[PDB]
Amino acid sequence: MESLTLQPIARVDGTINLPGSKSVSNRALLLAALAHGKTVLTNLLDSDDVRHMLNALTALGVSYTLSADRTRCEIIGNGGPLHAEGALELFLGNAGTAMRPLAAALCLGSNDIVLTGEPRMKERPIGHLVDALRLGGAKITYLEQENYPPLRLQGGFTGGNVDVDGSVSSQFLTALLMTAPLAPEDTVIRIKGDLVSKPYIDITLNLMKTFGVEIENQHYQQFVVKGGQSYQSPGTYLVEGDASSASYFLAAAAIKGGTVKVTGIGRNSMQGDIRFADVLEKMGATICWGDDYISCTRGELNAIDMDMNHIPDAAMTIATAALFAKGTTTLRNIYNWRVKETDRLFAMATELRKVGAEVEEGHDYIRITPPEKLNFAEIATYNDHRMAMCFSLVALSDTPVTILDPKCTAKTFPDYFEQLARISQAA
Ligand SMILES: C[C@@](O[C@@H]1CC(C(=O)O)=C[C@@H](OP(=O)(O)O)[C@H]1O)(C(=O)O)P(=O)(O)O
Repeated sequence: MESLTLQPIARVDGTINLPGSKSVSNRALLLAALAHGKTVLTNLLDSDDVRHMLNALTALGVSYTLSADRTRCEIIGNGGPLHAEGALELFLGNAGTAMRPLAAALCLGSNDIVLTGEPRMKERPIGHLVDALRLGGAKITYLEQENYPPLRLQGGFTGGNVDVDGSVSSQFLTALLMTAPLAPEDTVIRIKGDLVSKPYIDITLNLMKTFGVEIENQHYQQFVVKGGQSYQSPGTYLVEGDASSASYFLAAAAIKGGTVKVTGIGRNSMQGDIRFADVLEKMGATICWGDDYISCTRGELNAIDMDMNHIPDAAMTIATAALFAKGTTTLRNIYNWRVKETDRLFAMATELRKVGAEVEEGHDYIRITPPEKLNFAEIATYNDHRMAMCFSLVALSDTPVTILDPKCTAKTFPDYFEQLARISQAA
């Protein structure tokens, strides 16, 4: 069991050029692969999740080249649905943005492909997506547990009236939206009830439009898609910096700055996590917005009680930042924290208590009362990149913290600790 011990950080200040957005990167790679023409992506993220997508595209026959730092990618579009037979197995690690979108996209036409991944991926739900794809004609078989990967996809999605449950993951609707335009028949996607993580749907629609496709969004309750479309290369495309990755550094300044500026995202960003900055501001930090940067300057830090459904991932950063706030913080409407890399409500509560906090683990919320002073703990990270990055903030105090399996940050941010060190100052 590898580990990293962070010594106390007296102050943070500086500028971080953000790694590319994982959400945008994997969507752009899949659309570029399906599109006609050559797409040149820049500021692409090099992380495990993107590498698994690139490996899947390679296995499917897509041609592409990567620059030395793997942030520039020239993709030769396939000019239509991707194909493979012989129950070709695509190993997708822990990448939800590869598993959910490919589960739908590979249902176009005929195919015989198996999607699988790390053990935890076999415990992340996908039944709502499979249910929807089958209504549209796809043949899908669960090879292990019903409602979870691995899946054997044998094609057949032609379109039509499709209902989809949007209460557990926005990724199921995202997958359907990207796939439907290429189906031969028109599709009407009806959302059964609630829709969580709504901002991610906006990311998907923004990407689809860049690649030449638009659909009719009826107040997010129903989406009308015309079939027989084709994605088209947008030429050169700049991937936004990752707003979720940015949360750690902006939070660090709110706790111990100084001023930390993150570049690559700004007021015009399509990512919902830029709204994390609004939460820091509500807590007492100062935020500055630019066209290509967001910065945070230390002010004060007061507890908040907020519904965080719109920023589920960045919300985790508020849970550890809460250790430094005055009062009890409550984060609500975050049930799906339980069905991701790990059950994050259980993990976050468990690890927060280890450093001294009093924590109520609610079914779909978490209440955190900070201790007068933090204590040392060896933090378990549950194979979850965000647990490692969130708990790195514990070192913005008088106590060191040891993070187990620090390399798990590579899912989305291989250079995380070097970047945190870059803004860490002794004086
Ligand atoms: C969980 C994850 O990030 C997810 C990425 C994502 C997207 O569409 O890009 C939407 C959200 O899932 P949901 O709330 O709609 O289910 C994020 O939490 C991560 O980075 O941990 P993953 O990409 O593994 O699903």
